[PDB]
Amino acid sequence: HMLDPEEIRKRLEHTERQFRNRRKILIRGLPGDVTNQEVHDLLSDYELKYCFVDKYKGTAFVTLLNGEQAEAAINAFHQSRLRERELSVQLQPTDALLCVANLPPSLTQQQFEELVRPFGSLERCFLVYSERTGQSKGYGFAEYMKKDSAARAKSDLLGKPLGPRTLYVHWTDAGQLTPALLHSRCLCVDRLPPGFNDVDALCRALSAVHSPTFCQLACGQDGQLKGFAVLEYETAEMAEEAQQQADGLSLGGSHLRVSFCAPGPPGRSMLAALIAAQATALN
Amino acid sequence: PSNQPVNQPILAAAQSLHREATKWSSKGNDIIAAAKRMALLMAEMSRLVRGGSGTKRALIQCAKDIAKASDEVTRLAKEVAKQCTDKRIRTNLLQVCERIPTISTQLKILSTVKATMLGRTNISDEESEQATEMLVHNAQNLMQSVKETVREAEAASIKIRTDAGFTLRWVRKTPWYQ
Repeated sequence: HMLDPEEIRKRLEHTERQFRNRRKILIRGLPGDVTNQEVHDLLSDYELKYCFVDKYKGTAFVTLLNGEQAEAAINAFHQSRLRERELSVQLQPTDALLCVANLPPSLTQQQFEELVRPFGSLERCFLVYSERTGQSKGYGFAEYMKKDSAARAKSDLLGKPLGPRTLYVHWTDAGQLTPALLHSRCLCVDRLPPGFNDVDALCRALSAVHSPTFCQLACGQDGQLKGFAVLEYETAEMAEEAQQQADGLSLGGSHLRVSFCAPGPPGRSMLAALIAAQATALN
Repeated sequence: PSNQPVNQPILAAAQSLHREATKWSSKGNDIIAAAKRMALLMAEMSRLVRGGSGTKRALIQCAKDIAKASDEVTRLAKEVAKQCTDKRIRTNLLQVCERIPTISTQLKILSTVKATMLGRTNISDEESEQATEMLVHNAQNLMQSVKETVREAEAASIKIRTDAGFTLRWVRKTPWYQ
């Protein structure tokens, strides 16, 4: 059921506002005798929510009101001079960002907030949608105020059943993300026929629009099937197009379920990680 | 080596709770851990009610152990309900778990009744059989209430307040793919 242009724009804008809500900066290169006041004076045009100045290291950890203030402070003071010291002003390299994948595609942004909110205060929380249809890609990102919150979330969500799905959780480097890199190049195929042993017929079926660069069945050290397959396509547009025609397609008397993987890793890394997660949980 | 005679209805009720609880990991879920002990205790009860050496004292203690594990399931379910933002789930959870202490008190009383009969020889077969039936009905009610609590606590896990206090972990012990 196709979404009206107003709903598509509403979803994509919410995801864009959420993705851009990075308001924590890190200042390095401060003079040895710097004071808290000097840092407050430097950033007097902005509203400081938090400011810790480490006098022993020449660094400051500052939380500004929003992402717009953070970018403005960065542009204004990155590589500027403070009493002849060159300053580095960059987004804080926090480690509290998770990708929650294999979500039901019907799961709403509100339901995704309800799922990830009990573990702590959220800095960023958004589903990733198709730019063309506005439909959810079945994965989202949650960034907490604290790393301990994200660890607690990953522990409770990794291998959690939600509808006809088992969620996957992957720690993501906030620094490695861009709006383009939010769109996954990997697909996950499950609902294979029982005792499926024809990988070639699977890669061909999944080659109907675009040819995958990677296509392997998941299997343990003893070679036995783990229940799924991982595929990789050259681009995000190619993976999205392949997923659209292949999802629900009949193969060997079974209607395949084709989903998106967490957007970061290549096929080989994704396949090993998904096998590892399931094995750890079963044993 | 020697397959002990059991009460099949109390064993089937125990096995049904065990099936339900082993769908989940016990790590970060003390309800699941307690539910798993209740099932193995209820499986011991299916052997105890058939009589034998020292079964009087054993049956009384087994119902006390089941009641202690029940108390824990109820304590934990009330901690989950206190963090739940959905009125319907919160109400179901509190309703479905407040009956558990009542059923376990009746199980301790019904265990003592049957235990006192195992220790005697002047009790009629009809009386002995109905004392077992009462334990059967109680055990079925208790295993059902614990399955219901486990289902409502799990349904609540996605309806918890922001930055909550107490939460339970719901991670499957069954294959992840379809």
